[PDB]
Amino acid sequence: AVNSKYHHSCINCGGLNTDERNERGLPCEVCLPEDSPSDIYRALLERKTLKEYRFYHEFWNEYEDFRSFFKKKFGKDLTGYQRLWAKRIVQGKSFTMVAPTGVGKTTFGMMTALWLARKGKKSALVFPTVTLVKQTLERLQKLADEKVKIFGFYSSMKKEEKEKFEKSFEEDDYHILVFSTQFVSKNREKLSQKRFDFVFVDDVDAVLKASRNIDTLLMMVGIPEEIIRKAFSTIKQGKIYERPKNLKPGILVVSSATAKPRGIRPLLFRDLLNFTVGRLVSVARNITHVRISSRSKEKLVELLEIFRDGILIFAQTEEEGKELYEYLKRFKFNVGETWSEFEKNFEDFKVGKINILIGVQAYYGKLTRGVDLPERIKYVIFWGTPSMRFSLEELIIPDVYTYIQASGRSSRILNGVLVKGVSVIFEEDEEIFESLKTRLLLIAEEEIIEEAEANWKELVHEVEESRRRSERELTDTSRSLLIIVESPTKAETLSRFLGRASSRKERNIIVHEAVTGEGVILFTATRGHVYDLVTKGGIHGVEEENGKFVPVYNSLKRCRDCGYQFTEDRDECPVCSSKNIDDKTETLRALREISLEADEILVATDPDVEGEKISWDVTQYLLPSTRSLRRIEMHEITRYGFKKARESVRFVDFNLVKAQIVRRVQDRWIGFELSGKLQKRFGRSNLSAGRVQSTVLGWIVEREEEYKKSEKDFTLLVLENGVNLEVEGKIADDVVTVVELQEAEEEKNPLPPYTTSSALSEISQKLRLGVQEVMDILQDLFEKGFITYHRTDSTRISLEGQNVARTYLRKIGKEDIFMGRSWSTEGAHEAIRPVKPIDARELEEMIEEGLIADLTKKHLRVYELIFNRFLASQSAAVKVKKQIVTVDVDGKRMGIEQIVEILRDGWNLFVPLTVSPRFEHRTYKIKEKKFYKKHTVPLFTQASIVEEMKKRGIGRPSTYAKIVEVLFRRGYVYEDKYKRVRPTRFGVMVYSYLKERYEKYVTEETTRRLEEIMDKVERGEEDYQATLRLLYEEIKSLME
Ligand SMILES: [Cl-]
Ligand SMILES: [Zn+2]
Ligand SMILES: [Zn+2]
Ligand SMILES: [Zn+2]
Repeated sequence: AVNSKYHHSCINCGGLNTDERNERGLPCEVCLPEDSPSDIYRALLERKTLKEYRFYHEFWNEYEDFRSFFKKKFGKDLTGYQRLWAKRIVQGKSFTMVAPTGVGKTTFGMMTALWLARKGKKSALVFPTVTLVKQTLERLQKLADEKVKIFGFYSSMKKEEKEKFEKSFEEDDYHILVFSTQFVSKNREKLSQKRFDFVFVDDVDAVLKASRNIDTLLMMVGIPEEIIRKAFSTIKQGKIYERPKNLKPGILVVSSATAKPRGIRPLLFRDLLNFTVGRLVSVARNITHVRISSRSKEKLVELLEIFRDGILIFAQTEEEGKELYEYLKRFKFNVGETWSEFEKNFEDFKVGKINILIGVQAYYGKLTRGVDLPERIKYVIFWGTPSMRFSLEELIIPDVYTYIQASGRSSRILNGVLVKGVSVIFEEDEEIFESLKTRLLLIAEEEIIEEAEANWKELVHEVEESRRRSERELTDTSRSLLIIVESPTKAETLSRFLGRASSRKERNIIVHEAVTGEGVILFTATRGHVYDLVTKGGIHGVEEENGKFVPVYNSLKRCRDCGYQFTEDRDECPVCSSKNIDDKTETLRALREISLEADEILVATDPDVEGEKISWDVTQYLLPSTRSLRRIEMHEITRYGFKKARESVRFVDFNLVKAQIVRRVQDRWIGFELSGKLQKRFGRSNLSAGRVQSTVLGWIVEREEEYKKSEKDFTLLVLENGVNLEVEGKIADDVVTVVELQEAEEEKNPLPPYTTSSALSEISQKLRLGVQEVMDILQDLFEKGFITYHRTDSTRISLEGQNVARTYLRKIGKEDIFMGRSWSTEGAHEAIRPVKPIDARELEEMIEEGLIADLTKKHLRVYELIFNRFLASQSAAVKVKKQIVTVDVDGKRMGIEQIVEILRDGWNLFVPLTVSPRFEHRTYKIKEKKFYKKHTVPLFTQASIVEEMKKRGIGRPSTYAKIVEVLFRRGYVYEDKYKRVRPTRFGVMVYSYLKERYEKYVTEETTRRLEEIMDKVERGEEDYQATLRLLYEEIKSLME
């Protein structure tokens, strides 16, 4: 622990508790002074301080009682899915059962109703078919005790049985009612006035047919009509409804959704019960993609003699399908078609009378999408790449989405085992194949291998082994995993490759649920930081106890209207008085309640110092609720990044946390003290936000004097059939004589890949953009899974990055110029590089075509520079011929070096290498003399300041862009026509006051030394408390 305090972290009183006790899982000193109690609940009870821990105590008791009852009557323990479902039942929550198909769904809801019946609560079970009503009734009465009241309603009942159901209904003398969806459709008003405690529906599509059916269920769980009218008016208006907290609804559970609720009516569940009817887009796929370079039927015949059984063939058009169906019928293949007798032929394929089925590639074709039997469909073959027609031209592009659907029919989660499938493409067109490969890489991150690198025997052995493992009864391994990030955009990228099935609205945040082979995966976004230092108390929010400093933190509040952020516990914004506050206290409370339901929790913030501090704040808060907390750092937001991050799962690195604390303290103490001294002088407030800001302003102010001092003389000479020459001073002669000419060969190496500083400088200069916007574009590209982590100080490139470079060069047929370079061996992160072998031109094509739609042209250009920078670093050295020409101008000898030829290509393909006209050993005439003055020391630009900051050891990748932009926001600097930064009159006299009284606390030497100290703290090489002592004495000198 880092010995800090948080203002709402106590799990029992909701008040202030220290860092250490939360880590140990204990309440604050006020609630329970004992460090090591036998039981926290009993100790709180004895001291008569038991306020909120009673809820968790009853929650675990209720869940354990539920699970105990399940094992007693079912005989088995709760699976991972049913473990999460049970933890929500005892909490009174309503949800959608997000899981693969199986008998575990109906059995759980049947067991849940029995458990509620044992508590005296009444339940209702709805089934699509009257047959399912009878079977579940049979399962109930076999297991239910004789005391339990179970009644049913279907069409073929006894006359006495129908009357005994109704009579038990009107007298309210029942515990479980088991009727079909037809009963709900025909008895809306009869159920509309009764309030049940649990409703289980097996088919959601029977209810989606009528909006009245949705309202009937909401009436059944105890929602007033006055609430429905306001909610329906809000959603039809396009907004989100807020519930009355005093409402006590029932429990609604949905089993499986075919996910076709086009109407707005299902969205009423999201606003009225905080759960989403799931559009189960399952991304759990394991498919090998192989391309065969021709459409030779002989190879197809040979391939089918290997695959033998369970084969689908997709033709582009019906005529091609008819030809293939006839061709394989003349040959002795058991084949069937789908375009005429779809129903009969597919059933023959299911049972085994047909080995091969032929269809047509439609985006939502019945064979392409409307079939689901992976246990039989093992191999999918495409007789041509599926394609679409894009815009009004005849331009033909691959239909990647149709390919993903058709190939996906061979792989899904079946009986808890994710089966393996094979997709084979017969494509003669190389360019169409290349277009599909990158499209599949962007969406599915799945490669396509060539024919010569595929072992058919091993692949089919893998296919049959996986299915034979799925068909036998499996031992459950499912776990419920929680993923916590801080950025909403990162969560959206996660939902694209994990697959958003359902979504829950938990107080201030939204939690999405997805199906994976390991079980259920939950993920949510924090929307920024959770804690920050309090403004008042002690030394500007830092207390002192036992000679050590304790930082005090409180939850962040962000006003949604004006955006002002503050830490004080206030109902309204202190600047604009609005009450539309993004309150992180509710975010923390939501995470604590989620931590109860999940088996495992992983914090996945950014992999830097700022992200690590956020991770510890969340983990220490969530520790009193669950002990299953760990940390993962993702360097790319992709499937590969998530897998690699989980493989390096670890605990919280406290050295990173302490580095953040000392960095924030330095800005707080130095800034507040300088702001106060500047407050009295120049009137305004918050004029200084750290030591680094003052130092950089000093560079800009003093640059004006030395820029003017450095004015030397130059003369522009344009020579006939030659380049322009800049010579010093006034040149009188009109003839330039070449006296020496040497021509040489060299191998020019490329520039290293981008770091945060180098990317900020080069991109800002070339795109005429400020360094703050470039940083934001870098952040978006990383958060959307296009580049590696953008806050980096290293040029290190891993073998995987080199592997990406080789893959692209192999694609473009220029594999020969590949040259793997690891660059630096030092560095926490890699350099800024693309994560997939896609260049900006292909990205722009898929943006113009709409495969992706949230990248602006500024994002494209920034990505283009990064991609070219990285591949230049991975390309072979360029061979060039140059010349060293010595010329005499006015008796002055001047040597010029210029590249004249490019003998061998290399990284010059990605970064252009300028050549110059060849020089001869003769005299040259001057056409024009452009006389002008240029200063030896040029002024500052935004790119140059960042470049100057790193070379001087000032600033960090997390601060470079921030430091520059703060000067503009304070009005200390401006930009002229040529985008040079220039100090304002206010900025000069602000720096003038500091440089004349407080140079010791502002000077560059102090800034660099403190930065190196804090970097040593980050590595754990210097003491955390000692560093704070040094900061205290420095500010205490000027405090008076
Ligand atoms: Cl065969
Ligand atoms: Zn307490
Ligand atoms: Zn053969
Ligand atoms: Zn406000």
